[PDB]
Amino acid sequence: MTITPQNLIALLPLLIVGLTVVVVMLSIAWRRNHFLNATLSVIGLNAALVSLWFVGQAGAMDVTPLMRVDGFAMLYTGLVLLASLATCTFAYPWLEGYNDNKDEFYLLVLIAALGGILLANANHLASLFLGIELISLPLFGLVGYAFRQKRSLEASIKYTILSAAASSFLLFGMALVYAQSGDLSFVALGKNLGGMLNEPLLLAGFGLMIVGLGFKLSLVPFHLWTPDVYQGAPAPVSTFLATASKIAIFGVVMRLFLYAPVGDSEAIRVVLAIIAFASIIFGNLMALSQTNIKRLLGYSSISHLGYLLVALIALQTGEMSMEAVGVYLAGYLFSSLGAFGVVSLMSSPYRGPDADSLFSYRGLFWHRPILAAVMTVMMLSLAGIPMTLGFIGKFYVLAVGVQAHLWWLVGAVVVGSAIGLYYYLRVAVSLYLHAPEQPSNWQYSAGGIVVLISALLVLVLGVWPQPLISIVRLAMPLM
Amino acid sequence: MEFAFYICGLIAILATLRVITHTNPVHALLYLIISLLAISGVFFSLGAYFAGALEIIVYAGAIMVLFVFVVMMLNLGGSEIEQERQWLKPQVWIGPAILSAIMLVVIVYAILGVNDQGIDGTPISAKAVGITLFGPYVLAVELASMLLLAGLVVAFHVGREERAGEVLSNRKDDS
Amino acid sequence: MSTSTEVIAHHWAFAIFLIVAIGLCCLMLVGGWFLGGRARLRLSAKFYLVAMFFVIFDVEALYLFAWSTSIRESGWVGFVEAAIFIFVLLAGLVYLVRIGALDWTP
Amino acid sequence: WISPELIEILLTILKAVVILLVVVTCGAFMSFGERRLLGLFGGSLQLVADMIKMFFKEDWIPKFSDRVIFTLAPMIAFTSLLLAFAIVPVSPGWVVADLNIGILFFLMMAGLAVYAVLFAGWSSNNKYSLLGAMRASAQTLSYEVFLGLSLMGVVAQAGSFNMTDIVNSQAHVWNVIPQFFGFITFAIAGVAVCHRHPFDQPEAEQELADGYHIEYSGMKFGLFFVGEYIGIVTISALMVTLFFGGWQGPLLPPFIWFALKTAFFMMMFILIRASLPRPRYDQVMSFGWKICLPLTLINLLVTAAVILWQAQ
Amino acid sequence: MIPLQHGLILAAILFVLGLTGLVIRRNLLFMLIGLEIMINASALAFVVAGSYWGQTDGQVMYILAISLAAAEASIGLALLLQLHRRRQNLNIDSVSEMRG
Repeated sequence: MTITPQNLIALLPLLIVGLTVVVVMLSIAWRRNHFLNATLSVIGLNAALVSLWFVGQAGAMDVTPLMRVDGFAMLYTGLVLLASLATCTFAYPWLEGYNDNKDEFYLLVLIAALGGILLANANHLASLFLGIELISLPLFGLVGYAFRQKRSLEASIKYTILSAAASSFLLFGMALVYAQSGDLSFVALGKNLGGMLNEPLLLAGFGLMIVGLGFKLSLVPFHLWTPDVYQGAPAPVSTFLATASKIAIFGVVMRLFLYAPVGDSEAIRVVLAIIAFASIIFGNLMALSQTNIKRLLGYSSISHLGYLLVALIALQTGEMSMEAVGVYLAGYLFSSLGAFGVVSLMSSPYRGPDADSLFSYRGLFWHRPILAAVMTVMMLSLAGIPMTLGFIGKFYVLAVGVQAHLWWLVGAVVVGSAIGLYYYLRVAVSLYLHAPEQPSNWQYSAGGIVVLISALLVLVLGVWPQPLISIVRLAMPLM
Repeated sequence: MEFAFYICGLIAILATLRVITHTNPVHALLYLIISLLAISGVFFSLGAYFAGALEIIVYAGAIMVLFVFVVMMLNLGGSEIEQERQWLKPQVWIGPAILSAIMLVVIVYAILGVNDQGIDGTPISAKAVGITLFGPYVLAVELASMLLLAGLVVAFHVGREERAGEVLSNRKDDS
Repeated sequence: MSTSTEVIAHHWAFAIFLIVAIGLCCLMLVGGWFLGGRARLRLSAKFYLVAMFFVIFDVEALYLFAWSTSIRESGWVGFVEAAIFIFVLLAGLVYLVRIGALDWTP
Repeated sequence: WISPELIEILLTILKAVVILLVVVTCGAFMSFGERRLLGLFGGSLQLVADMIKMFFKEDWIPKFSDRVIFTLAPMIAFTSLLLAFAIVPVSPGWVVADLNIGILFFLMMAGLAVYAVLFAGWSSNNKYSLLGAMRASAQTLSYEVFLGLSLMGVVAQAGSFNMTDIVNSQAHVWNVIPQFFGFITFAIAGVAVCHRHPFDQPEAEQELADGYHIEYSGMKFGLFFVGEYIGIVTISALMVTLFFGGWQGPLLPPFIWFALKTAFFMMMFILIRASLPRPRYDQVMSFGWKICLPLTLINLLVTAAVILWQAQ
Repeated sequence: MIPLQHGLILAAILFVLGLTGLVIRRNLLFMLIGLEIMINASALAFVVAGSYWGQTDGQVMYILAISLAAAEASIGLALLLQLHRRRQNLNIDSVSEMRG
């Protein structure tokens, strides 16, 4: 299928992020300026957001067999751009005290944002594979950006090896499902079958795809990469791989499971039920004895992705699961954004590789009280506690689980949340205690007001969640 | 031409088996080179001429070149691991091979039972791959170009010396 | 195919050419061996950099390998996408020139 | 058991052995000519005498080295660029490889050619020869990166990989005049991949590096030498059949025309050897990236534009 | 002429042997070698699947697979030589400072 120049308006965030990639590249080549490159990157992301509004002026299109653009793609695309904007604003004070080159960070953030936009727009197996690799490889750059430090190099090694293994597993799985069904589009993955939906070859290929995707979504037992990668990587990198990567990969996973008729199978659903059950229980139990905030947030990402998966199980029955996942993903995005923003602001600047990159959350209120208030607001939001948007997402996933009679999974969600709030408000209280022992830059203030708007947004959308539901239900994809 | 496919597959399996259980890595890379050559012969036997051409042009012509570059570059001979011979012991070799054999058994149980029209002739020319690659796959080639650009940028950022000279010692943490 | 009685002759000629070149080299080495009578450190990262440039630009070249066959079957839209492909390729290339990864300077 | 099909396939086998023997003989004749017309700035039996000497010498296997890759590197350096010649047509009915991927096979052989230098450097237990092999491999990679694009110029002008399609698309105009940039880039890349005189001894600018040709003796070094020369003559044959008229001429027979143009390229190679001095390593890298790769990319873009402008 | 089952079995065997070499081997270079074996097996499976249906999408997926293989093999080798320049050993069990 050729590309009509009516379809050119639908590609606009993708093309603007690519154009700002090449403009940032030529600006690095010409001048090697830090502030100018960061300004060009954030200007490109903001132009991508306003061009996403211009996409919203147009309709929902199917450009190529690779790409379909609609409200689903629009919403998670905008989430990807705003997460990348937050990553850049958190990373500029971190990169201010960096010795080596400090603009390939922005180039890789832009490229991984472009891959996330592709994953949101992905309506094909090739587009899914290319998007997850376009998320993975700039993440290899971002995690191992401080390669002089021991822990960042270790995290980069672990992430690279395990993600290469997952990419090969997913590639073999899509090879098997392409050998079974002679098409690579999502909608044609089970059209030839029809009581004979449980073909062993298609089921094995989708199981290998489940392995390769549940690595990225930190689903058990492909979850052991998570705390090491969260701890070793820089804090803005941890922010980006917590919000944007998991949001884009879960969005393309849901579009795959919605468009393909293999989601009606009673074996894939049961396997994902077991995976979500064990993921919620294991992540919530494994964050219990944690004193490092980044490892604890990695296990929290495991548990929240288990909540996402139990929301995904009732996709074919409740008809509200996509809305619930949109609301929960917005809440999780803003909560992790605020928490990792406080982490990045306290861990800024880099201060060399020999220094210890420990957050030391105890006693945070007594020198920077606003960051402590934002962090305890995020800990309330991530725990499924009201006046916060995380409780709205928790209510939505509980309604989704109880609507399709997922009683084991609903009990798992309840038990895991009761386990989780222990360490959640343990951290939220410990940041108000007394520490034994222990700033004015305008972009540090920019990161502070970014996490301040994040806290205001989660509080307002916890006490008044109707606009988020209205803009999520308006972004209804093709059914 | 099915006999050539069978011979190429058998020697590819044998070559990668000797890759897994070899001591020094230069002969392992040589066996992997002949394994890629056998995989290219398999590609030619199935009518995928462009696939085998890209296999020896790039996979056996650029990737193994990079591996041999690194091996001869940092002067690794497999030392301080080849004196252990830990992979020639039952307690290390029995377990994961049993797990992978269980994976192989279940996945080839999944392979069987599928209907089979069989591999036919009519080889896929590179012209049709060019039509499809720049037809419905415009975004594929542009975003793969950006993927290769990102990989180039990362490995330049990580794998640059920042020192001087074409001979450097293995100093701890580069002073 | 093994039934068109001319391309099968070309296949036989190609295989015999390969096996007899290999046999000629083997017999030349055999004649060299039989006849005559008897009687830490590390290189760099710039070699890795140039080899990585080779492989990355080689894949970005194989894309043009595939494009050059269907250059007239595809229309001007194919020319536009190949033009922006070559443009971002040259942008990365001039990035490598201007940063200094592409120079030796002994 | 005589049948016409068996007669035809046996004649094709005989033609394949004949073209193999004549390309080995013409590579050796290039060696003899490079000895002859360099000194002025029958005698052909000195070639046979030298071959007799190299046959009747004691071989060396270094006691610290490994046999298989030390004896397999000359195998690569000989046969890779030897089977690179199988794709080249010399006549309407004297080709041995009429496969669909007519020049990608040469790209496979050129990619495999660097393993000879790499294996020589690793097997030769000598860090200086290892460093020289590193430099030579870096040179041939940095100069073979644009070989494919310089050939995609001709492929884009013709539309297919097959060499018969190239020489039939050159029926009205030869490809040297529309693509001269592709011609010079392909010539430079063919010289550098073959490790000819201007891109020879990259260890000359350093004294911690020695050539990879050392530590070989007798028939292995001889195989390296004749492999380099069959590589340069098959690069000459590829250049004439891809830019000049492949077996095309007014009155002389097509194989006679192809041999005459190939030898014309051989004397041109002798001349550019005699004229241009050796550059050092830094402009070699700087040229082979900065001037060579953007120029062939721009050449591909311009040839795409002109073949799509006159699209009828 | 050739069943699809034999080619898919060959690809599965190569993938399984690559996984075995990825797990049983401490040397990170050998782990990257096993990773390239697994990527090659997946690309071979895609090529067989494309050739069975007579479609060129399998070769497109092969091209994407080898592009990823090239880029992330460069990634792994850059990280490997960084590991060699910092800790002076390519052992992968030694780099285990980050534990649960």
